[PDB]
Amino acid sequence: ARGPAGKNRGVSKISKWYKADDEATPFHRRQLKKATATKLRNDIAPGTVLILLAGRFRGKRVV
RNA sequence: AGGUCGAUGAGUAAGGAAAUGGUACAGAACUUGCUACGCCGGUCAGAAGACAAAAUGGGUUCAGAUUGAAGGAGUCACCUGA
Ligand SMILES: [Mg+2]
Repeated sequence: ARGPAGKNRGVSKISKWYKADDEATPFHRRQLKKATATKLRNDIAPGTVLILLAGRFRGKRVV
């Protein structure tokens, strides 16, 4: 191995001067990915009893 | 016999530019250069098979709930009632 990092290092790699473009690249859209949030239904209250439906624990009333 | 056009091609230099020369580019062989290659490895980033769950939003549509305004023989009427 060599340890010198010269400004001569890294610019001549295949990676800069060649791009393989032939694949389809899905474009970015500002108007889709913009919105996110959380809500809780009005019946959810801190410390309510919830009914576990699908859980390995389902059928159980929980806090 | 004569005259004329044509074909071959010395020349000539008008047009043009294939051959030669010159100039400019610059892609090569060369020379300087602590690098470019690939294989494997892990991380960062991009992308991500099949069946799915949740969330958000759009086109098409379905359902359940509300509110306001105008108009009515300025609807009709009702109450109090000689
Ligand atoms: Mg790798």
